[PDB]
Amino acid sequence: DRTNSRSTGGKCGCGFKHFWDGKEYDNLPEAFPITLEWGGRVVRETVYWFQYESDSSLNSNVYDVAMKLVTKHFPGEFGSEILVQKVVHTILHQTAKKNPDDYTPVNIDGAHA
Amino acid sequence: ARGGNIGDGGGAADRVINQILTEMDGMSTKKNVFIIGATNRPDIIDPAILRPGRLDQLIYIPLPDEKSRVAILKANLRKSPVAKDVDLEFLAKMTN
Repeated sequence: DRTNSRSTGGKCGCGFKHFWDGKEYDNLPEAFPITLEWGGRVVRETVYWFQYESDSSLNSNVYDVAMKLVTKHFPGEFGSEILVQKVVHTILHQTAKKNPDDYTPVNIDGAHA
Repeated sequence: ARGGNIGDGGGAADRVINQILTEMDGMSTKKNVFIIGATNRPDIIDPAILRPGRLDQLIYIPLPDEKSRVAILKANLRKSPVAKDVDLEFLAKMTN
């Protein structure tokens, strides 16, 4: 959902701020899936990776994104610290965009077409 | 050199680093022998050293930014005859 608060700057082109997870981001986040395997169980989970935020502190930090997923899907497993390392190595290799302006936001109907 | 972050079965499990731990415990503080490490990668290292009583805190050495680049250039070019109009104050100002 795109809010009426003015965007101070963004690749979106919409000129307005966007709302997300209770917060207001200037741009919409790139998304791409992740692959988790632990204790034999397997989970599909999609990873939203904010980038190019005007305010520096709001950009995604891999050591929080990775920890959130493992906690959200494996609460209380032993040795999950090894799983997090495997997860982090994946996200970094996936977000390593050749051109820094390679922006392919989420495809949401109605907000942008 | 033992795979790293993928490697094999191992909890960093090193034949050598363990010896460094053993000698870093049996060392009296009164002798004034300070141990400094340096790792290009801050995570794949053994977590057994980053525990109180051993190498305890991590200092992060960033890339040189402005004054440090001028200083590095003027410390490399101190052995060789340089010209007068060589603008190191500009050369370091450009290369980010």
